[PDB]
Amino acid sequence: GCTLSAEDKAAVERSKMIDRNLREDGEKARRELKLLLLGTGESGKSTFIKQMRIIHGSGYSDEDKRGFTKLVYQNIFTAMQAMIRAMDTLKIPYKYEHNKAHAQLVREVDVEKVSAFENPYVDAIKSLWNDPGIQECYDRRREYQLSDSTKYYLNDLDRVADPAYLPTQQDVLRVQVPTTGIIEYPFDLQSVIFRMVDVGGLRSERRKWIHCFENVTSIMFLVALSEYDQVLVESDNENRMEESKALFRTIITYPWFQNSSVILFLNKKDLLEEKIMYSHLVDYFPEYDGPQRDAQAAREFILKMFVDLNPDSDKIIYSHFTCATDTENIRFVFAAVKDTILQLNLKEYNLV
Amino acid sequence: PRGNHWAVGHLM
Amino acid sequence: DVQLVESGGGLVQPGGSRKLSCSASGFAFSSFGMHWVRQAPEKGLEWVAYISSGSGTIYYADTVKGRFTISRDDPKNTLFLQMTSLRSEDTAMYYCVRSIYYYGSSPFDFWGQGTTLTVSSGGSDIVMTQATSSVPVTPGESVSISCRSSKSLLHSNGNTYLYWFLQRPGQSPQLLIYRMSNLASGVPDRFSGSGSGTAFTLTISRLEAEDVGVYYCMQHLEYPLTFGAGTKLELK
Amino acid sequence: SIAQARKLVEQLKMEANIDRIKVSKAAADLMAYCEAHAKEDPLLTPVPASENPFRE
Amino acid sequence: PGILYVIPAVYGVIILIGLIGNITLIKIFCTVKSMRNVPNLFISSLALGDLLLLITCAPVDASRYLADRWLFGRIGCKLIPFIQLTSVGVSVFTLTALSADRYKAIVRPMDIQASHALMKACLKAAFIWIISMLLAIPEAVFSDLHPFHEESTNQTFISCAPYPHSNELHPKIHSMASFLVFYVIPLSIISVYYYFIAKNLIQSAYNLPVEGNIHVKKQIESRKRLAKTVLVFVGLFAFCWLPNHVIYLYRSYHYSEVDTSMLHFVTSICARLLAFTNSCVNPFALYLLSKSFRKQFNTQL
Amino acid sequence: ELDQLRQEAEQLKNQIRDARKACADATLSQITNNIDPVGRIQMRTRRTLRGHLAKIYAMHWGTDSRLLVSASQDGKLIIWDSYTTNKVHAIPLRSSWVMTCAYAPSGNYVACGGLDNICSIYNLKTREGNVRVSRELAGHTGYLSCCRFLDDNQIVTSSGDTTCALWDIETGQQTTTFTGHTGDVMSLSLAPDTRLFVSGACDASAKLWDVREGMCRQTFTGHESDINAICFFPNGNAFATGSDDATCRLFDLRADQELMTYSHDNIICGITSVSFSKSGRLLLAGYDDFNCNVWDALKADRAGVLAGHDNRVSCLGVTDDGMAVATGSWDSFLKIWN
Repeated sequence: GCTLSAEDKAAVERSKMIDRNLREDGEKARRELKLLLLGTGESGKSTFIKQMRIIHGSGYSDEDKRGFTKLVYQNIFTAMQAMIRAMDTLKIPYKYEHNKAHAQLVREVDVEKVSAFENPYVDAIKSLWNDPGIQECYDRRREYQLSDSTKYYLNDLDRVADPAYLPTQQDVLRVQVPTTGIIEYPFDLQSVIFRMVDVGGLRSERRKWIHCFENVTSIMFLVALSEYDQVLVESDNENRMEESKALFRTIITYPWFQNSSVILFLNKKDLLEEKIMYSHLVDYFPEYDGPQRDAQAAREFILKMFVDLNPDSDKIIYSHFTCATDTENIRFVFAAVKDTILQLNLKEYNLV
Repeated sequence: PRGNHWAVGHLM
Repeated sequence: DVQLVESGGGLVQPGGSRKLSCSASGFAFSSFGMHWVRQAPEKGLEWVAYISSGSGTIYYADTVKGRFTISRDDPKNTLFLQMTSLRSEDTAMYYCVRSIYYYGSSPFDFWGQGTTLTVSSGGSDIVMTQATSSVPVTPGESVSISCRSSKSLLHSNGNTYLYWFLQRPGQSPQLLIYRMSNLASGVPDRFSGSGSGTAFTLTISRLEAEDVGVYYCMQHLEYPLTFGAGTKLELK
Repeated sequence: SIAQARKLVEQLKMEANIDRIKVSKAAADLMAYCEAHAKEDPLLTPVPASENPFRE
Repeated sequence: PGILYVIPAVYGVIILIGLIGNITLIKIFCTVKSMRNVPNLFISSLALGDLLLLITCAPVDASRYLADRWLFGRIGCKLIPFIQLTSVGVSVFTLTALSADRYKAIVRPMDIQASHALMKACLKAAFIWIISMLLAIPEAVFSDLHPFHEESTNQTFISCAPYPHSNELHPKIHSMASFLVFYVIPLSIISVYYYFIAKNLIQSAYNLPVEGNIHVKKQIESRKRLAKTVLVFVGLFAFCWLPNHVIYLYRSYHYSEVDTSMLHFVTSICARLLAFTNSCVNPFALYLLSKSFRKQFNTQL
Repeated sequence: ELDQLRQEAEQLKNQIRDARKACADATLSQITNNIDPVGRIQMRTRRTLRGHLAKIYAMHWGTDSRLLVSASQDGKLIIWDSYTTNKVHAIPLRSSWVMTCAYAPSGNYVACGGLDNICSIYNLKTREGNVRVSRELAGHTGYLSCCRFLDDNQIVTSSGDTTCALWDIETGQQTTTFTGHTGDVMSLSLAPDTRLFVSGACDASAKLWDVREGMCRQTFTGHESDINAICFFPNGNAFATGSDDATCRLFDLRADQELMTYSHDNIICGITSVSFSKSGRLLLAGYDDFNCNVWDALKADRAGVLAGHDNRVSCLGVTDDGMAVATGSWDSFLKIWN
């Protein structure tokens, strides 16, 4: 900088140090692989993420559980109020007259305005649970929208009702809570660090923020296998699995993710093993032609329905059956990412 | 052909 | 807040060697370039050395080039000045001075307390001259100090690299104006500066007792950084 | 849904009483503003290279 | 002269096909402007080397089978081997570079970017050229016109040879060293890398992380095909480069003697043709492996 | 009664449309028919700012008209000297998902926000040398799509939660909320006097909001797809919008009607950003066709192109004196044109 002054040269020296720092940050950044977890109804419940966290070894201190107390009580009320509206929908009268008044009291309860379980409500909810009609409507979960864990909570109303009540780890796990915004989970395996970007709680036009993740390694999906019979009340008789299939097709058809792998996780493997015995998949999906009492055949049919949606026929759709007690979900994500990278390399070296 | 350049030459 | 506290001065036998060090606190030391400046016992002050941010650049004064060495431990937040072959012109007060250079910054903004060093017994550059050494003024009257330069301090980019400092009796120097017009942060709006290419003037309206002291102009257009003789303001 | 529709109708009824000038007047104002500040606009009428801060 | 006419007629056909292929690969790298990257760099360097080999080395051979005298002259006789041997070196060594680059991508798909890759990869291509240039230098220094005595026609003809008769160990040492440097060493490295590539590519096919094996049948087949093609790439290069080296080594051991016989004539023609075939099996085989590269190739054509 | 309400709303909409129709004497293109065309606009990259390693989503020029800030998805906010291409500062963001960027009119402060739903204010002129976060403003439930400083202590932010908020930076609390809009709000623009602003939303409506009262004065609904960009005319009595439908629309504030549409049969992509020239004669729009266009805003005929970029032009900003035009893009380079 012969024409430069003494201070101009010092400014150029600062811009060179800044460039060095930017390059070092970029080197550090590319060693991280971005995985985009898409938010479905199974992901909206957000219990699987908690349980998978327990597997990594992260736990809850007492402070965290005091965090979830209020959410536990809020869940009892939410489930109960939904069950009442389901009764009104299904035209099932209560076996006991006193239950009608208890139902009304339950209806007027405001869900967010509740921080402490109240003594009149503890008895109202208990007596409502004791109603045989209520047990019958609980038997018919699949026709309406209900928490998966209503039975466990309503069975143990006494311990929750105690003024001194600390939620157990199990109570913490099953508090279905919606999420405010992008939550990122960093995990490191075999010298490779990944970031799982959960976008489930965004709740805003996806057309206006989807291109942010245009360049990612994989778009992970999570769908439940026990969803074939469930029809939600808010939809007018729409199957939830057909809703998850439409979402899967819509996402994978996105031009932003044309270079991104698709990983699919099928969840609630145990719940299907019990559900298949009393519920026939053929009734909800006419194509199914199998033993009609086999969970293995139903799983393969469901996975076939999902994989058939691929609009390329050249791109792999990795798959796994996860039981909520799986300890191989991280290894599968690594092996699917390693094979994504292998195929990308083969494409760039003109071998494939 | 008195001389044949092919019989003795380089590697290629 | 921001504190630079140097250490290492004392009584040194002539021909020996001494190492000075300023410890920095309360600021991003690694992103600041450093200077050592020194003041004779009764004379003005002269620039000694300059180490850059990231240590990529080092400049020494003609007088000490080759007998002095400047170094910075950026992780430990310290600045060292090795001195060898101590001559009797090395009796002075050594002040650590931080400076940062980007578009719009103020160099020489914070000076250290200084260490005393005692040892028992202007070619091809810019000389900056102030033709006055004693102006006693009563409070409440405008005072204009003047300072002249060998060549134009106005660079082609549009900046005139003249800095005005102040030295209160018993206190370290402190920056009043940088690049001929801008006021440093925390100085009263009473001080103003206005100069042509070679001639510069600092005006203190509504003089107050705190303003009394020795004022030094300085240039930064080229190294070596040449100060002035200093103009002293006293009470009447 | 009573409150939302009340808010909507109240807001629309308030938006209606805005005083509006004819489009000719606003066209004239926009054109006249463009004429008034034409000289000061470098991108419309480029500046000689000695005065240009970029690539002096 | 029908047999003599056949030698250029076949030689020229093969040269034409090879020139067409290599030139098309050179075109693809510059024209797309996005095809420029670490893998494509080591393919262009190889095609450049193959262009030099085909353009220079072969016509001189056709001249040697069609002309009783050396047309180039002394300076030309010092220039020609320096290009022939350099081109041989670049080609044979960039092939090894490609084989290690592919191994790194396929077997260890971690940190492929490796910071300043494009720079390091460009540097490696230039570094191969320096070694090739040093070997060609002694060949050029000793490459002079020397007299050879046929024992059949009993005629002393003077021809461009790569070393003087005076020395009877220099011929043998030079020929054996050339064999190891341009055949055994590069082939041994290519075999170690491609064997590992094929082993892993097959291991991956049956270890694919998909629950439904049917949905991926095609993919598995493709992987099982890639392994076989890489093993075929190791075999072709061996085959073509074995006779060329064998004939050269044999002639260099019996250097004083000049053997003119039908066996030697035909074996020489076949060996040099096999050697020239490698420059054309290099790009054309990749052309067969990829459909996207096939689309790019046809567009440039 | 919901029936009476919906009928009343329809009747009021009918009255509004009749009022707008009555106050339409002539089109803007009819009045500016006898005006001299701008002519071809030829502009060249005088600088190219490199350093961002991901897509650049937002840029904001400074009032000095020499410094500019830019935001990128690699998690970096970079202040640059335009004249010398020098990097004055580089700020690491906590959330890499940033969609908006703003520079304080004084010059002391920058603001950034994104998919984390927080607007972060950093101080540039602080006395320890480093740039540190002054305050994190967290009240919105949707992503932050835009933020624009009103003073050193007041910032107005738009969110994908359908609401715009005016905050007090010192206290940390939003003093005013504008809630009329139904779709996500994508862009915000402040009037020259900083007493009114306009917001454009996903419901194709743009609303003029009074900053002091907190209500909506006017609503305009000429577009048929999401409005992704909005900008005031220099006078302050007009503004322009850019939509996913290829058209740019100019809307008056006193006539309360759309004035012109800037469209080309070939142009079918979305408009990422829009901005004016200092005189208000040129309207510069950035497109997803990888190139920026320059329209004569009074004859609505295209006059120039800016074709340097090879990906979507994400941000376009002109200087306060009009000396230059910076354009950012998804290819991670900024370019200054003049």
